[PDB]
Amino acid sequence: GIGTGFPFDPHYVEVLGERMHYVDVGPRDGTPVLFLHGNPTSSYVWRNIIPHVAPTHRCIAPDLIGMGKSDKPDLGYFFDDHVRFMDAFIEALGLEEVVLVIHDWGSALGFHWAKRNPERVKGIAFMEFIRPIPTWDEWPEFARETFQAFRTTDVGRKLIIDQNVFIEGTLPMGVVRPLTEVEMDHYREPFLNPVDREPLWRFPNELPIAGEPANIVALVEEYMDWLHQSPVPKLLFWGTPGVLIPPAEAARLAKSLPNCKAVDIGPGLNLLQEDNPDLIGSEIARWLSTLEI
Ligand SMILES: *CCCCCCOCCOCCNC(=O)CCCCC[N+]1=C(/C=C/C=C2/N(C)c3ccccc3C2(C)C)C(C)(C)c2ccccc21
Ligand SMILES: [Cl-]
Ligand SMILES: [Mg+2]
Repeated sequence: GIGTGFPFDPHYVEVLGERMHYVDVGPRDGTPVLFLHGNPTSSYVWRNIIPHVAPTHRCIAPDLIGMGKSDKPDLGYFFDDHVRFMDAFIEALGLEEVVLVIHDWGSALGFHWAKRNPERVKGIAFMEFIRPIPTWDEWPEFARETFQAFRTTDVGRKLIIDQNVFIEGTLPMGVVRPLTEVEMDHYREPFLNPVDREPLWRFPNELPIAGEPANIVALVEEYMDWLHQSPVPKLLFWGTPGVLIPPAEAARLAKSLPNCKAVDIGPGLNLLQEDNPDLIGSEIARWLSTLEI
C-alpha cells in the first residue's frame, strides 16, 4: 500500500527566534536534497518519496513556519514571511549547494531562492508549482468558485479558518485516490486549534491569479523568467488533469525550459505525491545519479 507512517526522527533548529522542525536522513556528506512542501501540507507530503532518495543522498524536509511541527509565531504568514523564515532556515543549517524538490508554495520559495542564489542550486525537481494564472479561466473550472470565495475576508475566513475547509475539503479534492483517516489525521494535527489556521487562508490569498496580488505576480514572473534562462538540471512531474499545471502547460514547459525532463505520473490533481509516490521517488533517485554532485 501507500505508506501512512512518518518514521522520521524530529530535528529542530532555531530560526529568527522560532523553532522549525525538519526531517534529516541519509548520508552526511554530499549534496543535500531539500524538499519544500506547500499548502496545506507539511513534510508529511514527502514521507513516501524520501525513502527512494535517502539511500544515496541526504534528505532535508522542513515544515514551513506555522505549519507541521514548526512553531507558530504571531505572523501575517504572507509569502514574504515564509521567504524570511526559509532563507534563515537554510542558513541556520549551514547549507551550501543543494538540490531542490519542491511543490505548490514550496516551489515559489524554492524558485525564488534559486533565482537569488543560482550558484548554489545543482538541480530542481518540481511538480504542481506556482506560476502566474493570468485569468480565472486558467484556474481549473471545478475549483474556480471555491478559490474565488477563499479570496475574501468574510466568507473566505469562515470557510478556511472557522470550518477548516482547506484541510477537510480542498486537500482531499487535490488527490485522486481516497485519503485514509491516518493520513487525514497527520494533515489535521497542526490545525486542530482554529486560531492556528492563518497560513491556510493567507496562502490562497497570495496566489497570483488574474493579476492579484500584483507583487506576487511580479515575483513569480521573475523566477519563471530566471528558470527559462538557467542551465540548471530540471525534472518536472505532472498529472492529468492537474490543478496548477495542466497537461498542456507541462508540455509547453517540457519544450521551453532548458535541460528539463518531464515525467507523466498518471492521474493526478495537486498532491501528486499522494497519487504516485513511487514513480516520483524512483525518478528523482535516477535523475540525481546523473547530476554532477
Ligand atoms: C497551492 C495550490 C493548492 C491546491 C490544493 C488542491 O486544490 C484542489 C482544487 O480545489 C478544490 C476546491 N474545492 C473544494 O475545496 C471543495 C470543498 C468546498 C467547501 C465545501 N464545504 C463547505 C461549504 C461552504 C459553503 C460554500 N460557499 C458559501 C461558497 C461560496 C462560493 C464558492 C464556494 C463556496 C462553498 C465553500 C462551497 C462547508 C459546509 C463549510 C464544509 C465543511 C467541511 C468540508 C467542506 C465544506
Ligand atoms: Cl494555496
Ligand atoms: Mg516566538
